[PDB]
Amino acid sequence: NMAIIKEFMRFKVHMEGSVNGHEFEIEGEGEGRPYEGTQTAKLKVTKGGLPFAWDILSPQFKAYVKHPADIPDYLKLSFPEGFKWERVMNFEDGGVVTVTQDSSFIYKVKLRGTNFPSDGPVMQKKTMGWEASSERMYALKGEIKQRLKLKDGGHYDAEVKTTYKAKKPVQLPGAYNVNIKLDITSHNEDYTIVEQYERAEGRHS
Amino acid sequence: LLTAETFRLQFNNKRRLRRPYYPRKALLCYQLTPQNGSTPTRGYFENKKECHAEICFINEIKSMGLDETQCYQVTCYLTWSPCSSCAWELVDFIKAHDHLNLRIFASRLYYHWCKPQQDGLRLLCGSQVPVEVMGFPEFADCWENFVDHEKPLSFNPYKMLEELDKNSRAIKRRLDRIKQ
RNA sequence: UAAAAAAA
RNA sequence: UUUUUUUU
Ligand SMILES: [Zn+2]
Repeated sequence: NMAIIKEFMRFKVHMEGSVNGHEFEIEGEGEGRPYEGTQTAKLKVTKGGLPFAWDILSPQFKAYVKHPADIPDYLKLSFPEGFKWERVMNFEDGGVVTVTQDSSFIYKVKLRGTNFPSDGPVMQKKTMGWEASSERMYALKGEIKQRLKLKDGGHYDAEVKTTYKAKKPVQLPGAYNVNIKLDITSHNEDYTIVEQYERAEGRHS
Repeated sequence: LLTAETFRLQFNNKRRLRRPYYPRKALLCYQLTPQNGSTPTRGYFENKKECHAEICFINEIKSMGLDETQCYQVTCYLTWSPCSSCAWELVDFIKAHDHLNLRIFASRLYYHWCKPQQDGLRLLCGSQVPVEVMGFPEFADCWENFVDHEKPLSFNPYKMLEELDKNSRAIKRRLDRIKQ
């Protein structure tokens, strides 16, 4: 595993999405250190240049989580075959986001967002980035009560449920919780060129 | 309890520094890790009024209340490498406490480029304390641990990644050639 | 007046 | 934080 997964690795990602009927595509390249839990990604919009908040796309970028040596790294062992994951995000105002993704690095993403209110914080871009959220893990399932910061105060809550399934059976770990922090490092006025940074570290429950 | 800007203002130190000229001071970051009941303590010490942060942190460990029973693996990520005399104070304080094991990781090899501060830190890496300069993890460790990683971000998300790598690439080879 | 690199 | 050397 460590001989093929070097301490510095790059990836390429292709996403096809459709939000409220508006279709688009996104091409990106990134780089990071999988064993240290840091990664950066540069994205470019290739079609439809976006009428919605970019923050709903950031939580979709997981193979770069730092794992202790005595904790089996379930996601790293899935390579070179890769894995898949499917995510459903239900926002409190009726917005729904369904995402499917295959990772082989080459990432292929298919995204469908529907039922977002025209006056809601997503379509009106009243969000201020995601708060820190501890996702408890126990295929692999993950549930998040995610909170989106609002410009005028308060939070915009959403229920997220994601299933991660490796293409090759490996040893499953015990109970643990991952602390994750994502940051938007740079973006233009219309969010057509975005760079993202991610830190992720697992801990015992 | 540090600022995200102050991190790169004091830890990031290139061969040819930034646009303001020599606006740099010395910091220390002690991470005492009692493994007995897994009860860690942390703290930063600025280079205070004519008392180097090494002596300040020694006196802090002194007047904080030790427990002579168990052993402590204390890590210490400091911006500027300790000088000659306080390194000897450090090794004399470590010789009196056999239940202490210290790791020293510096960001820049700060010294007066004379002879005394050369062997002043060569005794540490050869007698009690494995002393090497920082790399990627110890910066990333000290980044979120000591410097507050809270809600705001003072436009330093990953700019260190290239500067941390430059500092590693140069000064780690420098410190290895010194230890050799 | 900027900046890349190396030696003690 | 003070010196020496090469290049654009
Ligand atoms: Zn000193």
